[PDB]
Amino acid sequence: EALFQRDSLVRQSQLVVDWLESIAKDEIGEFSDNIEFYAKSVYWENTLHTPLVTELDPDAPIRQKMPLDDLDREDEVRLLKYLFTLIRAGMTEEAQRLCKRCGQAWRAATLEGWKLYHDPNVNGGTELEPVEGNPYRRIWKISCWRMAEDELFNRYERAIYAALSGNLKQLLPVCDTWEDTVWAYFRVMVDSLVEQEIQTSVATLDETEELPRLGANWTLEKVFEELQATDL
Amino acid sequence: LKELDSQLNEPREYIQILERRRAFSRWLSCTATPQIEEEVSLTQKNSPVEAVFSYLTGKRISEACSLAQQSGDHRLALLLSQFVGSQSVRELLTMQLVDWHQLQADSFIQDERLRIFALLAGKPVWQLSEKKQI
Repeated sequence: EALFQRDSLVRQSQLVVDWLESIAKDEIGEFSDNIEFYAKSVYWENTLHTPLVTELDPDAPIRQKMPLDDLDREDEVRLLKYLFTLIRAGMTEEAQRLCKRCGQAWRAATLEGWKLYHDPNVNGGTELEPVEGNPYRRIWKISCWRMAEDELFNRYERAIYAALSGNLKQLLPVCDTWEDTVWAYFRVMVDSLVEQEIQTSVATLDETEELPRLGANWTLEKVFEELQATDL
Repeated sequence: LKELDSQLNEPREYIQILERRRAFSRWLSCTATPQIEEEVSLTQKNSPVEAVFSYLTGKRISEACSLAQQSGDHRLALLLSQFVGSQSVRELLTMQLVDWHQLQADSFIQDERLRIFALLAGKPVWQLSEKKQI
């Protein structure tokens, strides 16, 4: 909150993100409720119909080999694409509600961990009701980056995880537009700037960085050159 | 115990009570080191996660953090550094234990990490029905 008051670059860069998220929201329209899935009642209904999954958690597919059905994989891909579209439009609450209604408790918990820890008794500026957020922001970002880099998952889910952690993608970047690419670059630059500020202010721990992150942040000329090389 | 430089509030005793506790902890660590020096050699050839738990019992925070950081782990070294005995993390450890005890099946974690996670909640053999240290 103090950064966004003090720093005009961070604040104006977020206004560009909010603007690009508003465009993507206008394009989605009222159509969020007409998504017909083959599953009506339970996650991976067809795979469950065909017992072969020893664990109901999402780590079983990454631990074992092939153990899901085609209908379950299609439903998971559709859910990941819907979550990515919601995150690009700027409806985090709507995406969390959709995940909770579908039954993706792990996905909802991973998406709700994007906000940092803010205590109302310690921080006297933004005094609210209860303490929300996680204190291991760097650890959560490293875990999200590792999950996005790991294979044996959905192409849309990996891209959404990479965008939430602060990186780019390759499978979902082929059909991305110039505005979406610019918004992703601005979000990555804002995340890199926030990480650099947290590292310089001695906010995060020295052992919280499990994996190596890109400390170099792009500038206005770099973003312009990237947008040019993307869509002259 | 007697303090050297006097403070403003002389009605209570906060510096002497801390000095006595520090002296008692230093004496207990020196008394337990003769029985902890032999157990650290046999645990290094079995599981590397027990070294931090064995070194944390001798009032060694930095020595445990360095061993946790120089062994592949990263979250354990950042979690063991906040062993001051305050709140915040006390309820967070209990919440994490309650979430790992159910929800996502049973979550079979390591035996050495569970004790280190439960010791940061202010009660290792009291407020921990699942990961009891008894």
